[PDB]
Amino acid sequence: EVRLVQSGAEVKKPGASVRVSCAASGYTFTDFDIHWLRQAPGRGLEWMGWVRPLGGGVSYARQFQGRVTMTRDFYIDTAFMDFRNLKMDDTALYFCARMGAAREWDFQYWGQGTRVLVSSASTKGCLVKDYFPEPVTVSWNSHTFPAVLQSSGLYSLSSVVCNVNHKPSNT
Amino acid sequence: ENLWVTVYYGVPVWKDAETTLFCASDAKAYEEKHNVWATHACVPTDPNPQEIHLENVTEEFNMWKNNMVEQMHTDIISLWDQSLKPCVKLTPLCVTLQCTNVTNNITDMRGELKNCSFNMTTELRDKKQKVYSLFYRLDVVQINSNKEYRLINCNTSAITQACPKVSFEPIPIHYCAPAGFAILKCKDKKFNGTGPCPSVSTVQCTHGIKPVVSTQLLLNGSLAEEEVMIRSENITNNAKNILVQFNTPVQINCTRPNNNTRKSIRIGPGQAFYATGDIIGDIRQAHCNVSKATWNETLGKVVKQLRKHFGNNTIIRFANSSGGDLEVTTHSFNCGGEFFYCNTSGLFNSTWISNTSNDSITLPCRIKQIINMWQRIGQAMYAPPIQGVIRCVSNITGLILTRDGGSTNSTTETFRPGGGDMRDNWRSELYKYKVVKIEPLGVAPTRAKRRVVGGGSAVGIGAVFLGFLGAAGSTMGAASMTLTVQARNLLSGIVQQQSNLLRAPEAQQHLLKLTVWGIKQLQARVLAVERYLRDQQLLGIWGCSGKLICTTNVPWNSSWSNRNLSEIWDNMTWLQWDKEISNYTQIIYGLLEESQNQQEKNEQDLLALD
Amino acid sequence: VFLGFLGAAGSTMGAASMTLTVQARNLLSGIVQQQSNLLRAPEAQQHLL
Ligand SMILES: *[C@@H]1O[C@H](CO)[C@@H](O[C@@H]2O[C@H](CO)[C@@H](O[C@@H]3O[C@H](CO[C@H]4O[C@H](CO[C@H]5O[C@H](CO)[C@@H](O)[C@H](O)[C@@H]5O)[C@@H](O)[C@H](O)[C@@H]4O)[C@@H](O)[C@H](O[C@H]4O[C@H](CO)[C@@H](O)[C@H](O)[C@@H]4O[C@H]4O[C@H](CO)[C@@H](O)[C@H](O)[C@@H]4O[C@H]4O[C@H](CO)[C@@H](O)[C@H](O)[C@@H]4O)[C@@H]3O)[C@H](O)[C@H]2NC(C)=O)[C@H](O)[C@H]1NC(C)=O
Ligand SMILES: *[C@@H]1O[C@H](CO)[C@@H](O[C@@H]2O[C@H](CO)[C@@H](O[C@@H]3O[C@H](CO[C@H]4O[C@H](CO[C@H]5O[C@H](CO)[C@@H](O)[C@H](O)[C@@H]5O)[C@@H](O)[C@H](O[C@H]5O[C@H](CO)[C@@H](O)[C@H](O)[C@@H]5O)[C@@H]4O)[C@@H](O)[C@H](O[C@H]4O[C@H](CO)[C@@H](O)[C@H](O)[C@@H]4O[C@H]4O[C@H](CO)[C@@H](O)[C@H](O)[C@@H]4O)[C@@H]3O)[C@H](O)[C@H]2NC(C)=O)[C@H](O)[C@H]1NC(C)=O
Ligand SMILES: *[C@@H]1O[C@H](CO)[C@@H](O[C@@H]2O[C@H](CO)[C@@H](O[C@@H]3O[C@H](CO[C@H]4O[C@H](CO)[C@@H](O)[C@H](O)[C@@H]4O)[C@@H](O)[C@H](O[C@H]4O[C@H](CO)[C@@H](O)[C@H](O)[C@@H]4O)[C@@H]3O)[C@H](O)[C@H]2NC(C)=O)[C@H](O)[C@H]1NC(C)=O
Ligand SMILES: *[C@@H]1O[C@H](CO)[C@@H](O[C@@H]2O[C@H](CO)[C@@H](O[C@@H]3O[C@H](CO[C@H]4O[C@H](CO)[C@@H](O)[C@H](O)[C@@H]4O)[C@@H](O)[C@H](O)[C@@H]3O)[C@H](O)[C@H]2NC(C)=O)[C@H](O)[C@H]1NC(C)=O
Ligand SMILES: *[C@@H]1O[C@H](CO)[C@@H](O[C@@H]2O[C@H](CO)[C@@H](O[C@@H]3O[C@H](CO)[C@@H](O)[C@H](O)[C@@H]3O)[C@H](O)[C@H]2NC(C)=O)[C@H](O)[C@H]1NC(C)=O
Ligand SMILES: *[C@@H]1O[C@H](CO)[C@@H](O[C@@H]2O[C@H](CO)[C@@H](O[C@@H]3O[C@H](CO)[C@@H](O)[C@H](O)[C@@H]3O)[C@H](O)[C@H]2NC(C)=O)[C@H](O)[C@H]1NC(C)=O
Ligand SMILES: *[C@@H]1O[C@H](CO)[C@@H](O[C@@H]2O[C@H](CO)[C@@H](O)[C@H](O)[C@H]2NC(C)=O)[C@H](O)[C@H]1NC(C)=O
Ligand SMILES: *[C@@H]1O[C@H](CO)[C@@H](O[C@@H]2O[C@H](CO)[C@@H](O)[C@H](O)[C@H]2NC(C)=O)[C@H](O)[C@H]1NC(C)=O
Ligand SMILES: *[C@@H]1O[C@H](CO)[C@@H](O[C@@H]2O[C@H](CO)[C@@H](O)[C@H](O)[C@H]2NC(C)=O)[C@H](O)[C@H]1NC(C)=O
Ligand SMILES: *[C@@H]1O[C@H](CO)[C@@H](O)[C@H](O)[C@H]1NC(C)=O
Ligand SMILES: *[C@@H]1O[C@H](CO)[C@@H](O)[C@H](O)[C@H]1NC(C)=O
Ligand SMILES: *[C@@H]1O[C@H](CO)[C@@H](O)[C@H](O)[C@H]1NC(C)=O
Ligand SMILES: *[C@@H]1O[C@H](CO)[C@@H](O)[C@H](O)[C@H]1NC(C)=O
Ligand SMILES: *[C@@H]1O[C@H](CO)[C@@H](O)[C@H](O)[C@H]1NC(C)=O
Ligand SMILES: *[C@@H]1O[C@H](CO)[C@@H](O)[C@H](O)[C@H]1NC(C)=O
Ligand SMILES: *[C@@H]1O[C@H](CO)[C@@H](O)[C@H](O)[C@H]1NC(C)=O
Ligand SMILES: *[C@@H]1O[C@H](CO)[C@@H](O)[C@H](O)[C@H]1NC(C)=O
Ligand SMILES: *[C@@H]1O[C@H](CO)[C@@H](O)[C@H](O)[C@H]1NC(C)=O
Repeated sequence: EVRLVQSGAEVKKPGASVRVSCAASGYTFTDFDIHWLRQAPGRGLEWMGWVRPLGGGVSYARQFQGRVTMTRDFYIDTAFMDFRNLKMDDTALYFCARMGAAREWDFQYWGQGTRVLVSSASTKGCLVKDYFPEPVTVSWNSHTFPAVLQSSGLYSLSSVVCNVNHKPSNT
Repeated sequence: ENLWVTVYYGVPVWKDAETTLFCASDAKAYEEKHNVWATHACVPTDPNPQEIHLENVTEEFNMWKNNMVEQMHTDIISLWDQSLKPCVKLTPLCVTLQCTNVTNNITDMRGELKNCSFNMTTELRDKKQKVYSLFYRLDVVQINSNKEYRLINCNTSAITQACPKVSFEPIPIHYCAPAGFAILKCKDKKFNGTGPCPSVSTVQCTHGIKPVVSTQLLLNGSLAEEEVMIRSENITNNAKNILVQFNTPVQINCTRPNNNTRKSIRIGPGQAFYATGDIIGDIRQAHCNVSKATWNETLGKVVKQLRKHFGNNTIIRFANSSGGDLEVTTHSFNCGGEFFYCNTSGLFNSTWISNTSNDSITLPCRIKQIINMWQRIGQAMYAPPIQGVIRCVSNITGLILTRDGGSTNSTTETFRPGGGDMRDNWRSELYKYKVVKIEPLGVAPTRAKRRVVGGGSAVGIGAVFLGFLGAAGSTMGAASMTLTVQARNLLSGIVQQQSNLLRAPEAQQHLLKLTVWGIKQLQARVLAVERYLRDQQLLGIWGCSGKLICTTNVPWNSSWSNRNLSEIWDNMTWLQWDKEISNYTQIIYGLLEESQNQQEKNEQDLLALD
Repeated sequence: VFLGFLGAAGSTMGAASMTLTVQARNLLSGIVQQQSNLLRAPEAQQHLL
C-alpha cells in the first residue's frame, strides 16, 4: 500500500524555478531516501539528486549544482525539489522514486509523474480553435485524433464521429 | 574401524548472534554529578581487564551490519528521555514575546540575540509577573520598536528544560556481553571496514567509548595507527557515508566570548525556570580556532589515501555543505552545557591534483537553546544558560564525508562533509568489535565405545594454557585438551568478577530499579542461566551428566563425513568441524538423546526387574 | 510408537515408564518449535518493550 504521489503538470517560461512535491504514504517516511529522476521523450532516465528525511541531507548532480535544491517536511511526509533557472533543454517528465528494501541502487516504488514543459507561448492561445495549452475537452452534443505542434507552439487537432471547452478561455 | 559419537563440553566453538549487552564503567568518584550517560547504573569494570589473543583465528565481521551500534543508539536515546522526564516542563513559556534587540552598535553587528519581556506565571495562581529574558535568533520566530515573537517549538512540539544539575559531559562506558557470550576484537592496524581480520582476540567488555554527539567532525575519538583509514560500506556508492579515522589528533579551541548570566525566575511552586540575564562585556560571536598548518597537514593525509580507490592522477576537491537542516549543515557539538553550530566552509575549500603566516582558522559558530536531538517528533529540550565565559578544546579524530556523484567520471571528484545520522558516530568506534555466543556441545566420532552394560594420573603442571577461547585456532586434539577453561566461563563472570560477582553491592540496582541498565541486567543474568541449564538438560537426557567428555554407544554414520580419525583430529579446528556437521547436528542430538540413554534406562532396570 | 509429549499419560505405568526423555526435554525451555526460550532471543523485542 506504499505509493508516491507527485504534483500536477505545470508550464513555465525560462528562469521560473519550479518546485515539485512528492507525497509518501504507507511506510515510515523518515527511513528511506527520496530520489528525483527526469526522463526526456528521446532520452533515457537521468538521476538528479537524493535527499533523506532525517537531517535533510542532500547530494546534487554536478550539472545541477547551483540550479537545483531539494528539501522535505516530516509532518507532511513530503520531499520537495526546487529547480531554479530552468532551461529549454530541461523539459521532460519528472519522477520521484524510493529505493527498495534491499538497499541497493534499485527503485521498487515510483510516482505517477509530473509534466514540466518550458516554452515561449501566449497563455490564451470539427475544426479546432487555437486552444493552447495542449489539454482540450471534446464532446459531441454535450474518434479523436492527437494534436500537432507547429513552429509557433500552438496545438491543432481534429474530431470526427462540438463546442470544445478551452481551459484558457474558461467557456 | 568402529567409530562412535563422543560428547564434549566446553569446546571453543562460537556463533555470532545479537544479545542484550549491559554496561561497564570505572568508578570515578563516590558521588551531584548525575551524569546523564550513567547515574552510576552501569556496574564498574574490574581494575584489571583480561584480553585473550587467539592464535591462527581468522574471524571476519561486517562493520555496517554490526548490531552493537544500534543497541547503543537506542541506548543513548532511551537514556536521554530518562533524564529529562524528572525535570521541569516549560509549558507556560509558550507565550507571545515582545522582543527588543540587545544593546549593540549595528555595523554589520546583526546580533541574533533578543531581549524579550513576557507575562509569566508565578507561585500563586491568581498572580502574574512581567519578567524579561534573552533568546537567540534561532529560538524565536515572528508572529504577525518591539514586535511579537514566538518560541519555535510551540506550534509543533512541547518543550522541557534540562535539569541544571545533570552534566552532558561524555564519559567512557564499556559494553560487555552477558555470561555465555563473547566479544571478538580485531587488532589489525590496517583493518578495512568489512573483511577478514588476520589477528583476532577476545575480550569481555569493549574499551569504553566516550559518547560524543558530533555532526561533521568526530570528537575525542580513538586514533588510527600509521595511515588514516577510509572505511566505507561501498566507496563506489555515494549514498553510504565515508567514515575517516585520524592517526594524529587535530586540536580545536572553541569559546563563547559572551559573558552571559543566569536568572532563576520562579514560575511554579517548586518549579524554577532559568533565563539569560544582562550580558556583561562586549558582544562577540562564538568562534572555533584550528591551526592551519596542522589542518593543512592532516588534510594532506586524507587526500593521499583517497587516490588509491579512484586513481593516481585525478582531481580531488573539497567543498562546502550542500544543504540540509542546521544540524547537518554545521559542526553541531555540545560544550560547557550549550550547543554550538559552526560553519566549516573555511576548513573544506581546497583543490588537490597529482603532486606539488602560521595563523589558525576561525569558525563563526551560532548557538541555540531549543533543540530536538536525533530529529525526534513531538519533543524538545531547552538547555539552561551557562553563567560566565566558556572554553572548549577537543581533538578531531575523524570526518564523515560524502561522494558528490554526477554524470562525469574521472574528471573531478569532490567530497562534501555531512552528518546525516548519529549512528555513524558509533560505527567509528565499534568497528573493531563483534558479538558471538559460544556453544560448548561439540560432537565428534571416536573409536571409543560405551562401557559394557553387563560390566560393573597426572596431578598438575599442564603446559602452555591459552586462556579462555585460546584453543579456537588450534587442532581438535589440542583444543580438546582444555575443556574446564570454557566450562568455568559459560556461567558467572568470565574474569575478575565480570558480572554476577558485581551485582552483589547493595542499592546499586535497588535505587536503579528498572531505570536504564537495571532491566538490562536482569535480561542478561536470566539468559545466562537459561543457556547453561539448557546444555545440562541436554546432558541429563544424553547421559554424561558430570562428565566433560563422555562416550556413549551410538554408531557414527559414514554419510555425515568421509574423513578419517587422523585427518579430523590432526589438523582441524573445532570451528571448521562444527560447519560440516551443522547439517546433521540436529539428527545426532535426537538419536543420542533417547536411543542412546533412554533405551538403557528401559533395559537397565528391566535387567534388575523382578 | 512414541506418543509425543504427555502421550503416555493414559497408558499403563509400565508402558508410560518406557518414555522418560520425552518429558525431560520439555520440562525446561521450549516444549516444541522454539516455544519460549528460543523465541526470546531476537533483539529489541523486550528491550523496547
Ligand atoms: C469481525 O471480522 C470482520 C472481518 O475481519 C471485521 O471487519 C473488518 O473491520 C476492519 C475495521 O475494524 C476493516 O479494516 C479496515 O478496512 C478498510 C477498507 O479496506 C480497504 O483496503 C483494504 C486493503 O487495501 C490496501 O492493501 C491492498 C492489498 O491488500 C491494496 O490493494 C490497497 O491499495 C491498499 O494498499 C482492502 O483489503 C479492502 O477490501 C478495502 O479495499 C481500510 O481502509 C482500513 O484502513 C484504515 O483504518 C485502519 C484501522 O483504523 C488503519 O489501521 C489504517 O491505517 C487505515 O486508517 C486510515 O485512517 C487513519 C486515521 O487514523 C490514518 O491514520 C491511516 O493512515 C489511514 O489513512 C489511509 O489513507 C492514507 C492516504 O493514502 C494512507 O496513507 C494510509 O495508509 C491509509 O491507507 C482498515 O483496514 C476490515 O477491512 C474489515 N474486514 C474486511 C474483510 O473487510 C469486523 O470488524 C470484526 N468485528 C468487530 C466487532 O471488530
Ligand atoms: C587529545 O590528544 C592528546 C594527545 O595529542 C591526548 O593526550 C594524551 O593522553 C594520553 C592518555 O589518554 C596520555 O597517555 C598517558 O601517558 C602517560 C605518560 O607516559 C610516559 O611516562 C610513563 C611513566 O614514566 C615513567 O618514568 C617517569 C620518569 O621518566 C616516572 O616519573 C614515572 O613514574 C614512570 O616510572 C612511561 O612509561 C611512558 O612510556 C611510554 O612511551 C614510551 C616511548 O617513549 C613507550 O615505549 C611506552 O610503551 C609508553 O607508551 C611515557 O614516558 C602514561 O604514564 C599513561 O599511562 C599510565 O596511566 C594509565 C591510567 O592510569 C594506566 O592505565 C597505564 O597503565 C599507565 O600506568 C602505568 O604508569 C604509571 C606511571 O608510571 C604507573 O603508576 C602505573 O602503575 C602503570 O605502570 C598514559 O599512557 C598521553 O601522554 C597524552 N599526550 C601527551 C603528549 O601527554 C589527550 O588526552 C586527548 N584528549 C582527548 C582525547 O579528549
Ligand atoms: C558555504 O555555505 C554558504 C551558505 O550556504 C554558501 O553561500 C551562499 O552563497 C551566496 C553567494 O554565493 C550568499 O549570497 C546571498 O545572496 C542572497 C540573495 O541573492 C542571491 O540571489 C540573487 C538574485 O535573487 C543574486 O543576485 C545573488 O548574487 C544571490 O545569488 C542575499 O539575500 C544574501 O544576503 C543575505 O544575508 C544578509 C546579511 O548578511 C541579509 O541581510 C539578507 O537579508 C540575506 O539574508 C547573500 O548576499 C548566501 O549567503 C550564501 N547562502 C546561501 C543561500 O547558500 C557558500 O558558498 C558555501 N561555501 C563556502 C566555500 O563558503
Ligand atoms: C563575567 O562577569 C562576572 C560578573 O558578573 C565577572 O565576575 C567578577 O569577577 C571579578 C574578578 O575577576 C570580581 O572582582 C573581585 O571582587 C571581590 C569582591 O568585591 C568587593 O569589592 C568590590 C569593589 O572592588 C565591590 O564592588 C564588591 O561589591 C565587593 O565589595 C574583590 O575582593 C576582588 O579583589 C575582586 O575585585 C567581581 O566581583 C566579579 N563580579 C561579581 C558580580 O561577582 C567575571 O570575572 C566575568 N568573566 C571574566 C572571564 O572575567
Ligand atoms: C503583560 O500583561 C499585561 C496585562 O496583564 C498587558 O497589558 C495590557 O496590554 C494590552 C495590549 O496587548 C492592552 O490592551 C489595550 O486594549 C484597548 C481596548 O480596551 C486597546 O484600545 C489598546 O490598543 C490595547 O489593545 C491592555 O489595556 C493592557 N493592560 C491591562 C490588561 O491592564 C501587557 O501588554 C503584557 N505585556 C506583554 C505581553 O509583553
Ligand atoms: C511552525 O512554525 C514555523 C515558523 O513559522 C514554520 O516554519 C516555516 O514554515 C514555512 C511554511 O509554513 C516554511 O516555508 C516558507 O514558505 C513561504 C511561502 O512560500 C516562504 O515565503 C518562506 O520564505 C518559507 O520558505 C519556512 O521555511 C519555515 N521556517 C522555519 C524556520 O522553519 C513551520 O512550518 C510551522 N510548522 C507547523 C506544523 O505549523
Ligand atoms: C588551543 O589553546 C591551547 C591552550 O589552551 C593551545 O596550547 C598552547 O600551544 C602553544 C604552542 O602552540 C604552547 O606554547 C602553549 O603553552 C599551549 N598552551 C598551554 C596552556 O599549554 C593550543 O595551541 C591552541 N590551539 C589552537 C588550534 O588554537
Ligand atoms: C558559510 O560560511 C561562509 C564563509 O566562510 C559563507 O560565505 C558567505 O556568506 C556571505 C553572506 O553573508 C556571502 O556574501 C559570501 O559570498 C559567502 N562566502 C562565499 C565564499 O561565497 C557562507 O555563506 C556560509 N553559509 C552558511 C549556510 O552559513
Ligand atoms: C577558499 O579559499 C580561497 C582562497 O584560496 C578563497 O578565494 C578567494 O576568492 C576571492 C574572489 O572570489 C578573492 O578575492 C580572495 O582574495 C580569495 N581568497 C584569498 C585568501 O586570496 C575562497 O573564497 C574560499 N572559499 C570559501 C568557501 O571559504
Ligand atoms: C598455529 O599457530 C601457531 C602460533 O600460535 C603457528 O606457529 C602455527 O604454524 C599455526 N598453524 C596453523 C595450521 O595455522
Ligand atoms: C558604530 O558602527 C558604525 C558603523 O558605521 C561605525 O561607523 C561607528 O564608528 C561605530 N561606533 C561605535 C561607538 O561603536
Ligand atoms: C516595549 O518596548 C519598550 C521600548 O523599547 C520597552 O521599554 C518595553 O519594555 C517593551 N515591552 C513591553 C511594553 O511589554
Ligand atoms: C598547504 O595547503 C596548500 C593548499 O591550500 C597546499 O598547496 C600546500 O602544499 C599545503 N602544505 C603542505 C606542506 O603540503
Ligand atoms: C602512482 O601512480 C602510478 C602510475 O599510475 C602507479 O604505477 C603507482 O602504483 C601509484 N602509486 C601510489 C602510491 O599510488
Ligand atoms: C546412515 O544413516 C542414515 C540415516 O541417518 C541412513 O539413511 C544411511 O543409509 C546410513 N548409512 C550410510 C552408509 O549412509
Ligand atoms: C583416510 O585416512 C588415510 C590415512 O590418513 C588417508 O591416507 C586417506 O587418504 C584418507 N581418506 C579419506 C577419504 O579421508
Ligand atoms: C593440516 O595440517 C597437517 C600438518 O599438521 C597437514 O599435513 C594437512 O595437510 C593439513 N590439512 C589441512 C586441510 O590444512
Ligand atoms: C550441508 O547440507 C547441504 C544440503 O542440505 C549441502 O548442500 C551443503 O553442501 C552441506 N555442507 C556441508 C559443509 O556439509
